[PDB]
Amino acid sequence: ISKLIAACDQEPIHIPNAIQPFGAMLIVEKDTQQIVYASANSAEYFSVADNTIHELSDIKQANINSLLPEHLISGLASAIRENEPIWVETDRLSFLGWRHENYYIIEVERYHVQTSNWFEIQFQRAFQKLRNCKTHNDLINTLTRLIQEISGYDRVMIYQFDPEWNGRVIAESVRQLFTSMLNHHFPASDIPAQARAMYSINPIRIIPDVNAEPQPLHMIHKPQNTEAVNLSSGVLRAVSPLHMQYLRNFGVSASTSIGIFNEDELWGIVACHHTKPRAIGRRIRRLLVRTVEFAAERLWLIHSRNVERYMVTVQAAREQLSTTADDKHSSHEIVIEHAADWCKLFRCDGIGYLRGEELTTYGETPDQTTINKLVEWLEENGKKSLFWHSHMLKEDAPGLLPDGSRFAGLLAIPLKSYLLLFRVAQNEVRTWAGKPEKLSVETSTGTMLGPRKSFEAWQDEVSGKSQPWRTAQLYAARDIARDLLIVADSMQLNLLNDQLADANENLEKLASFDDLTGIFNRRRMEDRLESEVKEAQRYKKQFGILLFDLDKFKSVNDTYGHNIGDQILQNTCAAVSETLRDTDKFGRWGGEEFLIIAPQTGMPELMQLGERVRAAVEKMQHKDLPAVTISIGVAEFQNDTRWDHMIDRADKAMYRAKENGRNQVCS
Amino acid sequence: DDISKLIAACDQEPIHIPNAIQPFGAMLIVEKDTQQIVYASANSAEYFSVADNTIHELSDIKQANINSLLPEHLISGLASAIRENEPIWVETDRLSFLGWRHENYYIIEVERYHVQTSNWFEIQFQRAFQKLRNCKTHNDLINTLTRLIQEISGYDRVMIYQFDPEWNGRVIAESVRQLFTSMLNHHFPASDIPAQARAMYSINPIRIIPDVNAEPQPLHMIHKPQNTEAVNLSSGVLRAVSPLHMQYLRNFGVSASTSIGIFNEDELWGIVACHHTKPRAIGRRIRRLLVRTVEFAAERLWLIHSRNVERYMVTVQAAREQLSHSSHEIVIEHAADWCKLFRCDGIGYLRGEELTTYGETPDQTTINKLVEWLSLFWHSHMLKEDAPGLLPDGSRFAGLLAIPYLLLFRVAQNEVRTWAGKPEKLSVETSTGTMLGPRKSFEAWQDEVSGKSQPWRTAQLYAARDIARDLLIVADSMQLNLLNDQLADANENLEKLASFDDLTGIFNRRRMEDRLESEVKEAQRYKKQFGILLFDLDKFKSVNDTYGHNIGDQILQNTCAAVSETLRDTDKFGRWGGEEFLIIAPQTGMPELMQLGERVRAAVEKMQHKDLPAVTISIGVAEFQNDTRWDHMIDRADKAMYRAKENGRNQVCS
Ligand SMILES: *C/C=C1/C(=C/c2[nH]c(/C=C3[NH+]=C(/C=C4\NC(=O)C(C=C)=C4C)C(C)=C\3CCC(=O)O)c(CCC(=O)O)c2C)NC(=O)[C@H]1C
Ligand SMILES: *C/C=C1/C(=C/c2[nH]c(/C=C3[NH+]=C(/C=C4\NC(=O)C(C=C)=C4C)C(C)=C\3CCC(=O)O)c(CCC(=O)O)c2C)NC(=O)[C@H]1C
Ligand SMILES: Nc1nc2c(ncn2[C@@H]2O[C@H](COP(=O)(O)OP(=O)(O)OP(=O)(O)O)[C@@H](O)[C@H]2O)c(=O)[nH]1
Ligand SMILES: Nc1nc2c(ncn2[C@@H]2O[C@H](COP(=O)(O)OP(=O)(O)OP(=O)(O)O)[C@@H](O)[C@H]2O)c(=O)[nH]1
Ligand SMILES: [Cl-]
Ligand SMILES: [Cl-]
Ligand SMILES: [Mg+2]
Ligand SMILES: [Mg+2]
Repeated sequence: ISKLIAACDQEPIHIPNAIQPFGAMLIVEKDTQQIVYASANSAEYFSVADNTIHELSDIKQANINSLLPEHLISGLASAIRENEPIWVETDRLSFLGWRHENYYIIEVERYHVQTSNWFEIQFQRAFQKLRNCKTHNDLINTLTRLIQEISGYDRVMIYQFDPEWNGRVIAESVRQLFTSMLNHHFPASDIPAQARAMYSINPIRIIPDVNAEPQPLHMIHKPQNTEAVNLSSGVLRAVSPLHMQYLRNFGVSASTSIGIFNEDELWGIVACHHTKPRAIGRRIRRLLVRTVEFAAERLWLIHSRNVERYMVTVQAAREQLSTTADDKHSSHEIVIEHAADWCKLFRCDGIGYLRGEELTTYGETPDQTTINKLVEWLEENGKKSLFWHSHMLKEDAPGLLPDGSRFAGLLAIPLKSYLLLFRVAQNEVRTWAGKPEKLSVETSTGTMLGPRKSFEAWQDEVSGKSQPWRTAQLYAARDIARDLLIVADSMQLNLLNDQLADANENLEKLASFDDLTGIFNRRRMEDRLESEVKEAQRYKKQFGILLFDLDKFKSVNDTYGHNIGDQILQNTCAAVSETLRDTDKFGRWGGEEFLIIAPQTGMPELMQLGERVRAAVEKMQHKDLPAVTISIGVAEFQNDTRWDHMIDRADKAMYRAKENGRNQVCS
Repeated sequence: DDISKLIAACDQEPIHIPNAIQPFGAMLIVEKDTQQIVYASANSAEYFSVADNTIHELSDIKQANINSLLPEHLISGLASAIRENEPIWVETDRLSFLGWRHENYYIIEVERYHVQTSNWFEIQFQRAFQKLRNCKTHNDLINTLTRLIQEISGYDRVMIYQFDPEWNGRVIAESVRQLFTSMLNHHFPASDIPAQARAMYSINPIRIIPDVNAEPQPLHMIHKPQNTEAVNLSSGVLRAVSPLHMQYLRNFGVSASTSIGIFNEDELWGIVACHHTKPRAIGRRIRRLLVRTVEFAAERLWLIHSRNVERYMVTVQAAREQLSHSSHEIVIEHAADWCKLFRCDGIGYLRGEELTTYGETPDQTTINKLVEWLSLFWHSHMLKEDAPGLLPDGSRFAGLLAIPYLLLFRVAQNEVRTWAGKPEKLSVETSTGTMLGPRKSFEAWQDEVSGKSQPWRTAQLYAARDIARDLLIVADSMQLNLLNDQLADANENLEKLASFDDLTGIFNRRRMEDRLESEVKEAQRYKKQFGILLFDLDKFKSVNDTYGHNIGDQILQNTCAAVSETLRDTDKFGRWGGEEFLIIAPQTGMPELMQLGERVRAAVEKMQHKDLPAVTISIGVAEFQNDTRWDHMIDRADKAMYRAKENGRNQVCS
């Protein structure tokens, strides 16, 4: 069927070599100055200008300077730019002429001087009423009422195009005979691209009678070129018979349409229908078009304002995000508090926020698993786009949602994880003015799609689509998302200061204490002993060291076990630690041997301390554990150079204790 | 003070009720319920004599009937109209009537008219709309508007006059045909158009003065009215002009003028002012042409402005995109673009104690006085007035935008304004009292404004907020990276401490115990083969006592480095206690285990002395023989090692 629809582009509507009979036309060669073509009814129009003209053939012996007003000839001689029509009227005739390539085209219509202030009053009323429209709907509806009152046509409709060139009636004024066509959808094939390009050449098209026989152009003088002359810039250009039969099927006897332009883009048309033939003069034409231009600018102003108003609204919501942010709320608390507002702001059914492994959801959302399938596919899709968005997910990302999913729209903002905005598919029921009909029709250009027969309402539905994401919403969603990224970063700065604090604290704990025992490791004993020697050498202080070791401990390991032995080491440190004085430092020196540094202690008290420790390890509680004894060497600071000599004395003393029976204390 | 009172007195004159009209028409005032004519302009008789033969003098209108003076269509229209101040236009062959309802009255203006037939107006409408539609920038629109208004109106001088927020004005466009002096970019004072005068444009968008020297015609009473309060004439075109404004135009060198209000919705944005050097009337149709043109051009200009905003937001989005290096690196890299984006001379970014500056800025200390002295943003275009004593005395800065810091600075622009005439304090006696008179000279006089900058457009505030928060994200990312680094090192050091001997660098005893237990479990599940090597340093105490602990520790480190080169990659090497070390050898039978023990024993033997004593180790060896606990293996290997030391040290034993 696609080939039939595409075939419409064969018919050359700019060169039909015929006109509608509500006027007449001449075609003049610029250099030759001769009339080379004239419409078949030229005689009944120019006989007003020249009495001699009775038949068409008389125009062959006629001169243009007898048929055209001096102002029109002067105007054509003067114009440099092409296709800029000149309007010159006389007492009984209204002339419209322009230059095109090597030809001058001149249309003539019957004209009656009508004097009134009607047009000016209507223009003032139209501008005042359009100026008072402040919303989209008001403008288009006021436009339809104004066009109906000005033109008198029984049905006026604003017909907006889709990006695919299909259309919808978005405003309508309908009287007693016509049926209402509001919100009905029409297919692209109704207006081929060639036909749409006409409005850019002449903004108004007029068909005063669908059944009026077209008047062909007859040759009069042999042109130099002979190729058909382009008639696009005028108003008399004959209508394709396909579109006439189209209008008949629509129940329309006469129509007029005006293109709606946004700069150079064709945004829609004002379509007017009547149940009987209906001519409109040049002044009512100019009124209609001037009105439509003003209304159009007004509508673009409303559109460009609602963009700025929406921006202000987004700024307001983002301002609300940071009123909660100072109160130290989490980002998940913020999403739950404001997500209902965002759904209105973004015209979406649901929101999901993912940061790390945690997920916050509001409204209609896929499951956490499906959300993660989405996120991962978003990463592996790898688009560098600041956001990713689709109103038909099943087509853009197949196999991604579950079987039967209702979601169609997704807007995803990547952060450093993701912000997701979900839109349920809206199952819009569309009412078309007639089914699409595969009807072939042969024409002088070839075979093409024929005009449909029925215009009665027919509904169809489109599934798997949502509303499209307007660009203003993409930027708002991204900015909201980044306002969340700022919240999370601060909370994580607090968390990371906490965790780094704990890490450094535990690191300090491990830098100074043996893991199994809990007392000071060997490096810390080495440090304390060296500084104790330095102090004792400067100020002649008195201190001693106790270097003890566990007796036959291998027998404990092999007879009992390593676990029992380790509890014995812990028991021995627990028993020794309560014995010690507050100034003394106690540490694990190597393996099973331990060190005690006793400052401010002379030799008798030092030996006594060794006795308290040795007796302390004996009495400590077994709790079903083997009996254990320690052997203590003892040394005192005797004007030593290095602490190594002191540990040497204590070590020799301790091994001397081992030989005299493993329980004694020796120095 | 003295002149402020004079200017304020201008608002005393009730210009809506002058009880007189300009003489380019005539006016009747009729009571609705009484149906009688109660007021008639003093020249009414030369107009209504067209309708009625009997009317020769003004006094005759008292015995006339309205239904003899007015067209039937105008009477029907007035009877039908409910809305007030909505004029009706009804014309005949010789007269053009404009009448409206106001409270209990009908007001009717009549002007001389003759039917002209042409397509000229329609062609002018088309050409004007096409030319305005082709304007895509602000300047193009206003200049095209000035050319169109001058060509349509024929006035010798046309100018677009834009108002300030304080009601002063400036000429922003001009088209001159004659020997007028140009008034482009000249400033005019508010008193030139009092508020009462500006409010007129909201009732009738066009004001017409066809002759500044035309004698005004007062209204004469005709039938005794019921109310007697002066009737409001604002909706029409015949309302007489204040003689102060007539004298103003004379001093301005203007014989006739026409002005059209320019409306942005309901706000008066400016006027189209037209002047002629000779008297000049314009018919109703040229009036309607001028006004429709001005409204169309106005809508077009508001659309151009709304698109520049939408476009500037696209620009801001582009710069923010380019933003997404340190945050200070980004500020230095991108601040030149931001100065264009924000129309500012300088930027300062403060983060903690560190300050990055670009362009014209105060010093760090003054910036700190600013921060300390300091809503989502705070902004002012007159710093000297809004925050005295804050800057140095001679400081050139006048504009400040502060985003919580991000600082945007605007140098004071010493804008020289050219005014049309010196200020002139002249008193003038008036029916309301004494008020300011129009100045006599309009010649150029200059003044200068210091201590002010451009005002901060709303779009720039929001842009500054968005840029600032995009920078905060950068700094947060950099500092999150730094803190993740510091936490990484802190946690990894914990591994090194919980797993390795500090002095040696190999595994501590806890990790060796764990590995031994898991190796035993593996061997018990899968019937694998592994063994342990437990060695000790010989006569090491002699090293400590003869040499030192520092030498002893370097010997332990040397010995671990020498042993570690011997081991295979699967083997684990750790410090068991003191000088006793352990090797875990998986996938190793007893002979290969003994061989490895020999390689280790020889490794410690030959290693480098470096002026240090020679060292030997004695190694015990054990093999996994279906043991229950690893203690049994360490026990066997320990006994073997003890057998090696007594039978002569530096040996391998199993
Ligand atoms: C294969 C060719 C096809 C075709 C040709 C065709 N159609 C036109 C002109 C028009 N069609 C219009 C369509 C509508 N009128 C409405 O009122 C609505 C909806 C409410 C629609 C969709 C309109 C508006 C025009 C312009 C003329 C007019 O004002 O009616 C042309 C151009 C004819 C001409 O004037 O040169 C052509 C060639 N139409 C098809 O359906 C197929 C068969
Ligand atoms: C104490 C009262 C004062 C006063 C009164 C006054 N002025 C007007 C009318 C107008 N003044 C206008 C000013 C300008 N015309 C220009 O062409 C320019 C420059 C581009 C300026 C500033 C305009 C435009 C009007 C409107 C009438 C007109 O178009 O000429 C009125 C109102 C008069 C009336 O409409 O009845 C009044 C009461 N002017 C002062 O200077 C002081 C003395
Ligand atoms: N369970 C356990 N055993 C350890 C620990 N540190 C060292 N050992 C054991 O200590 C033993 C070496 O201690 P030695 O002093 O040489 O031998 P001993 O049995 O105490 O003999 P004498 O001191 O001469 O009475 C080895 O078998 C090590 O396994 C430890 O933290 N836990
Ligand atoms: N410098 C230093 N010495 C240590 C360290 N750990 C243990 N020691 C020394 O180890 C020595 C005791 O080791 P032993 O095995 O009992 O004595 P030995 O001389 O090696 O005996 P044999 O092995 O039979 O030759 C003490 O002098 C401790 O100071 C350490 O980290 N650094
Ligand atoms: Cl036309
Ligand atoms: Cl008027
Ligand atoms: Mg021991
Ligand atoms: Mg040893």
